[PDB]
Amino acid sequence: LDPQIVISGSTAAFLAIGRFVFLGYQRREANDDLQKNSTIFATNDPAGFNIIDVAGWGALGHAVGFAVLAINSLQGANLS
Amino acid sequence: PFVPPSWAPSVFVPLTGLVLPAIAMATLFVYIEKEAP
Amino acid sequence: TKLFPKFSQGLAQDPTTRRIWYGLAMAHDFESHDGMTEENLYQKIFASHFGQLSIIFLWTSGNLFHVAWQGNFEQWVTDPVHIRPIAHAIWDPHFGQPAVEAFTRGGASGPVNISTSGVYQWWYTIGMRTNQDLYVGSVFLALVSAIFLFAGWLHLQPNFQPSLSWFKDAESRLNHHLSGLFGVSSLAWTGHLVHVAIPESRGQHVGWDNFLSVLPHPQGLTPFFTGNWAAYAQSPDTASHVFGTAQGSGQAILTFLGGFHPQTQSLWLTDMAHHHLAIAVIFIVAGHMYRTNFGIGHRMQAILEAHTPPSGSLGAGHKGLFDTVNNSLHFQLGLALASVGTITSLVAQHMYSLPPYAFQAIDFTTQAALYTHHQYIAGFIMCGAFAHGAIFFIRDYDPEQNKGNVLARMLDHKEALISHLSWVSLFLGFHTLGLYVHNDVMQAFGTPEKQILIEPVFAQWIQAAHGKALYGFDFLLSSKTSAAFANGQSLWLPGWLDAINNNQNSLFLTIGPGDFLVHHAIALGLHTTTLILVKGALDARGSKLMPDKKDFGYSFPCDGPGRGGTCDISAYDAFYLAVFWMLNTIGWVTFYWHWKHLTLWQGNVAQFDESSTYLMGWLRDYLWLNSSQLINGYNPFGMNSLSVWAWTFLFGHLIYATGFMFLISWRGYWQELIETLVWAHEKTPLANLVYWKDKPVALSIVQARLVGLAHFSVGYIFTYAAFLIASTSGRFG
Amino acid sequence: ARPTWLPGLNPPAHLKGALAGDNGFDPLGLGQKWYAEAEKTNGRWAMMAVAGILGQELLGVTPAWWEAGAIPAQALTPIEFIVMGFLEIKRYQGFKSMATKEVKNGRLAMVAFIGFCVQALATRTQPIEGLTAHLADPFGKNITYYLTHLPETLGS
Amino acid sequence: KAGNWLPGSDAPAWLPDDLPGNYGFDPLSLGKEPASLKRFTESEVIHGRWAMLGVAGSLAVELLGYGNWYDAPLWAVNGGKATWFGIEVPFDLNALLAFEFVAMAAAEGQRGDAGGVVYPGGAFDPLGFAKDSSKSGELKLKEIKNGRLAMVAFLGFVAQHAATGKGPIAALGEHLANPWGANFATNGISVPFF
Amino acid sequence: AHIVKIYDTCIGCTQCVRACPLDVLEMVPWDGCKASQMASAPRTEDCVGCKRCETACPTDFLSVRVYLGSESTRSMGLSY
Ligand code: CLA
Ligand code: CLA
Ligand code: CLA
Ligand code: CLA
Ligand SMILES: CC1=C(/C=C/C(C)=C/C=C/C(C)=C/C=C/C=C(C)/C=C/C=C(C)/C=C/C2=C(C)CCCC2(C)C)C(C)(C)CCC1
Ligand SMILES: CCCCCCCCCCCCO[C@H]1O[C@H](CO)[C@@H](O[C@H]2O[C@H](CO)[C@@H](O)[C@H](O)[C@H]2O)[C@H](O)[C@H]1O
Ligand code: SF4
Repeated sequence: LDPQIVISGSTAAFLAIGRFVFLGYQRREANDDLQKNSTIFATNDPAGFNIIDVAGWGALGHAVGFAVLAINSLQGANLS
Repeated sequence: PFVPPSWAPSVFVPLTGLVLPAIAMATLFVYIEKEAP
Repeated sequence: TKLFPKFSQGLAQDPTTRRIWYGLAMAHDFESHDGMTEENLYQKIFASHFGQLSIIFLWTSGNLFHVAWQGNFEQWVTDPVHIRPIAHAIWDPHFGQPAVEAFTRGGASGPVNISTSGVYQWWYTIGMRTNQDLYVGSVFLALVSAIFLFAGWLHLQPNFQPSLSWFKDAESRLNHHLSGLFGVSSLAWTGHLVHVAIPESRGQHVGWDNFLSVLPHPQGLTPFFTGNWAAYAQSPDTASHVFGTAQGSGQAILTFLGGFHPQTQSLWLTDMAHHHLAIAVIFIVAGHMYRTNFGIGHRMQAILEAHTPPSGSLGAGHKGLFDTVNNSLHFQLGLALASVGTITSLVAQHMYSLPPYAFQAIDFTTQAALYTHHQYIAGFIMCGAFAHGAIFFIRDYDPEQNKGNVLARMLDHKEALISHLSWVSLFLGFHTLGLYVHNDVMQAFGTPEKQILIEPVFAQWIQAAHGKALYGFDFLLSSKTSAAFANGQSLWLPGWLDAINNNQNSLFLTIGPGDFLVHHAIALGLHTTTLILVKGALDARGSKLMPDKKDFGYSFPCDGPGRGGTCDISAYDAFYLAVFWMLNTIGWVTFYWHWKHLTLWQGNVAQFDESSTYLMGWLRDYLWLNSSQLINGYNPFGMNSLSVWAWTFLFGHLIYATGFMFLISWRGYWQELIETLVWAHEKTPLANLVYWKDKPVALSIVQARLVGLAHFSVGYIFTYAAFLIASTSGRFG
Repeated sequence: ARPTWLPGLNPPAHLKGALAGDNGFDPLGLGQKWYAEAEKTNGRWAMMAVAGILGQELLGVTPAWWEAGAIPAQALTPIEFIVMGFLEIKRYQGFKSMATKEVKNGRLAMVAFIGFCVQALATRTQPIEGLTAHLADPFGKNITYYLTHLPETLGS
Repeated sequence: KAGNWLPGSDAPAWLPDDLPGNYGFDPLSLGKEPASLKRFTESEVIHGRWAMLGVAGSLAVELLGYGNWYDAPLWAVNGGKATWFGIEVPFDLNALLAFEFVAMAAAEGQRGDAGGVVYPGGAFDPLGFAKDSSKSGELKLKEIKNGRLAMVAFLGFVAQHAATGKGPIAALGEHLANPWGANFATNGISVPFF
Repeated sequence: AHIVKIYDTCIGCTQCVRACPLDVLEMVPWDGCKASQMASAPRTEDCVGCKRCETACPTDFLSVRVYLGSESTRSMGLSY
């Protein structure tokens, strides 16, 4: 498997579902100076999808993407 | 350079077994019997 | 008034020898100190934790320094099988010439002690090869010790004292500890194995001077970034590899061989590297679960409030438990001790059966010492967990704030819990003792065929499920036609099945009726110890006998001879009783482990299989038979290197017996006796010129229990340690 | 409304924009004065170090900057320890448009120096040497190539 | 009320009379809590609808002659190629997982937000059989009864295959050939002491 | 010094006062019980903590309670 299509595809899929499908569900579930949300990560995205969400759904995509590459690499392996 | 001299045990064993305990007991004894103002 | 102790004005005004004793005993009970505030309490604990850390690293520095300075590590690595590790040198002016000669062993110039801690096998497995390696590690850990000691001082200073809210940020601490303290540390240890330990086991030196120019794998990170992760599993070390040399060595760095290295009879270094890499990923991910300053993750309070069964079977469920746990340091410490206490036992059970360190299995004394060492520590830690659970109920528990939740409902059926624990303990005691006694009588009358020998089929069935073909059950990993056997047949089953079907190691030892009886003895010990500790916790706040017990605190002498008599009614006394049972239980566990390995190591498992079904067999064949070399360490005809253990053996018996004095004879007798001595001193010329500053008194009721238990416990431990080491090393040394 | 490190992002309250080079960048909330001085001193050293590495290579000084360490060194350290102590202590005691340009150039140097270190380990090439390789073959020579050809880099 | 599962008994009070498929069967009183019953009502229909498709798919494959339901995915493990009505499907296992996870998450995510709606109608009822909502009671009873039967049938497929290893149609032919000598009582598995 | 408390369940039977070996307790007028007297603990600096008073109390649960406290020469019962 080519790493670019697999990792890009999985990342694209997980960003889409996080923005169009489960964004509403996550927001409903989601809803001394080192413990306060001092910086509000404001975004111009119409649906409220901000950088923190991008890191989260993007991280899942990368993790799932490498799992596909790792599992496939085993097939045809020697001494393993 | 880390190796201590061959005579170190002859000094440190008496030092930590007789001398330092004697000082510690004497120091502690005076402290625990000291009267507060 | 006396200054000491500064933290208790009530003690400082005590005019008797009580004050010094209680000044020491109450020193670390911060909550009871004069003027203590919640915020100051947390800051004091934080500084103390830095003190513990520096002590631990200094202790590790000392062990590294003395082995490098006085050990034979460099000689040991050339022939670990036939050389005894040296712990440190002896310098004792009380020795006679014969003792100097006797303890001169292992190739050292002068008298030395033989190490039983297994640090040699551990340091050798991780890549240490020369005394210079040990020296540098020693200096590094001393520096780390100093830094932690300084950090403890620093965070006590006015501008570096964390606020109370900082200490109560559960979500943030869990995130960092799971991903950083657990995950990154595990990831970093993987790097050491890949970059240093694995190359060293293949005859290549990798150190700080060249580790940036040596490739851990012939393909450097190319497989990692392209997803071809199987490139790292190719060409593992062969079955003929000689540890520490390049002969028969491979190139893989991440494998799943799943057995033992044939020469060292320990876990593969490439399996231990892949283990920590996978654990690191799991923990790093787990550390992104809880909410912090970034608007994602879980709030722990929200999770707890949600988990309430709809039927009302748990009442209010977990409502209010976030504040209960978060506001109680004793609830937290109870949880920490219970978790670490169980983990310590897991370490003991897994390290003997799946030895991770090279040449650990063949060092019989080290194997025995390590299992016994960690199981006793686990036993003490478990008692503490329940002790602080009982302290929680008194000091911290608030019935109003836990109304109807699971915690308050445990108190609602405490009689049901205690009475069922009582039934289980009675059943196990009656029938386990009964069966042993029946077998002793059958043995005594010369009819061993009439004894009751119940096969442990349930446990043998589990062993068969894991691939042990001895019992013929033949299913799961024991059945060659099962899906479980087939699916893993290319990953780890070949190595695992080879190891589990070899009866010369400790991986799922064969078991029989003798193993059946002793396992029910262990269950008797666990249940009875839990009964005493649980009863102590659940009755800590009150009973029908003492309804207002919570008004008297965790530890107090008694409530007097009234109402029938109330000796040992406090929750503290329940813990005191429980320690005796913990020692008895661990004693049964370790006796079992030791005797079963002694007969395996001697090639005669039949002796255990035939003698362990009755108690005279344990007395005659385990204790009496294996004491012979120990008690001859010195005698009228001379002495040998076991004289120290012979002396310590009796030393242990003496301390043990001295403890019986404090446990059996109680205070009033001694207080009257001391008064006659007070009279005598004042009436004696030339001696009444000297006088005391603290009026002598007998030890207090509570203090006698603790001191007596301490003597009992120390003598218990020392006696067995001497017997364990001397009987094993003398046999195999 | 000053420019912000993220489009349409409200600057944090604890950063009022008074300090030089204040882009309202503090997601972790560490800034909730000493750090401002700390940024300059770390930045100032980075600028001197970055200039030295680039300058030394251009003049042909050898060996590589990371190999420069290899008067005896054992005798230099006591001198440097004593010499630098007085300057730092006196500097600390005094503390106890140009500004914006100083910080921005200082920040660039700090990021630049880390590039030198990571590039050396990953590429074994000095900053000018690495730059020339990229210009000659941009697509061919980049992080993707070097990360996937470490054996060749260390095969010399 | 649909009927009585145990003639002569009394319906539990927590099962309303107008609930489709209400035979008064709740011996463990799982639906005693009204909030729990609401979730169970939705879940039963969903399980029945999937089971009805699953049983039809399992039977259709074996009747048409493309193996049994159990052997359908073996191509993805033996290096084979996917087929459908004998038509080769170019996709491989990894591609199929991607399509299914994305598609089902989108469709199931949409249904979840609806808030436990079990009879959407509208776009899901193009022919408008239940559009009236007056006669829908009879149809809802038919759906739940056929759905319950399908759920029981599918468990019969899994259980029967685990015992004899044959496909449901093959097992039926085996029973018909020798009804008294080929049944659950003669597997040697279901009843150990026979 | 130990802490001795009398609770409003006292019936004024006087048995705790009669049993005290240190003369810590005494009876005072009261109106809350039929006997019109309640136990009192005026001299607690002399209490040794023997709890003979608690042994003598008939009420259930106790009406006189001793909480052992800081130790002095008097409370320890020393004659030296
Ligand atoms: C001052 C910034 C800077 C510049 C102009 C360059 C320029 C170059 N780098 Mg270098 N590099 C830098 C910083 C920089 N680097 C840093 C900080 C690191 C460590 C992460 C590296 C690590 C690195 C490697 C490993 C390699 C290069 C390489 C290269 C060359 C090809 C470009 C490439 O493939 O980059 C790809 C990789 C990068 C890291 C480029 C990053 C560029 C962006 C603009 C950096 C933005 C940083 C950001 C503001 C930090 C935010 C922090 C956050 C906490 C807020 C080229 C000469 C390649 C080469 O051929 O070297 C000889 C090569 O192999 N660089
Ligand atoms: C780690 C602690 C430690 C150490 C280092 C020693 C050391 C010694 N013990 Mg032991 N001892 C210890 C603990 C220790 N003991 C404990 C805890 C106990 C109680 C259980 C005992 C009980 C004990 C007994 C009963 C005896 C010893 C004796 C000895 C000596 C044996 C060698 C010999 O033949 O000396 C022969 C004596 C000499 C060569 C004289 C050495 C110098 C003397 C002791 C001091 C001189 C001081 C000087 C005049 C003025 C101060 C000088 C100073 C400032 C430098 C030696 C000095 C024997 C002995 O001789 O004791 C005096 C002896 O009989 N010990
Ligand atoms: C993380 C571990 C941990 C921590 C932080 C604490 C902390 C605390 N415990 Mg807990 N505890 C723990 C583990 C822990 N415990 C364990 C493992 C047990 C089971 C053994 C207990 C059992 C326990 C009890 C039963 C009690 C506490 C109490 C306390 C409090 C006061 C401690 C004190 O003043 O001790 C002072 C300590 C001493 C004076 C020293 C005691 C020494 C013992 C007896 C061993 C002596 C060995 C001997 C010297 C060896 C000689 C060898 C020879 C060869 C020379 C404090 C909050 C007390 C309390 O009031 O809590 C509210 C209390 O009653 N703990
Ligand atoms: C070898 C010594 C010993 C023995 C046998 C026991 C036995 C018992 N202890 Mg005890 N205990 C001991 C030492 C011992 N303890 C010590 C040293 C301490 C520390 C102070 C404690 C502290 C302690 C606590 C705190 C608790 C126990 C409990 C128990 C019971 C555990 C359950 C059990 O075994 O039921 C089966 C019973 C037995 C095995 C007892 C022996 C029964 C014999 C064989 C009957 C023989 C009858 C026969 C006809 C002969 C009669 C002759 C006669 C008429 C002349 C049991 C009665 C727990 C308990 O009560 O649980 C309900 C409990 O809470 N023990
Ligand atoms: C009193 C109290 C307390 C205390 C407590 C304690 C001390 C406890 C302990 C406890 C314990 C100590 C417990 C334990 C448990 C355990 C468990 C529960 C386990 C489980 C396991 C499992 C489940 C497993 C499984 C498996 C197997 C077996 C094999 C294969 C694999 C697997 C994984 C599957 C506290 C503090 C809370 C407070 C309150 C009060
Ligand atoms: C082989 C078969 C495999 C089957 C795998 C099934 C995986 C299921 C994962 C579900 C993850 C959560 O996803 C699901 O969460 C909620 C239901 O719980 C739904 O969301 C809804 O749930 C709440 C509780 O019922 C409702 O009150 C709200 O309308 C809404 O929040 C989401 O729209 C849905 O996406
Ligand atoms: S405890 Fe003893 S001395 Fe004190 S009041 Fe009661 S009876 Fe009197």
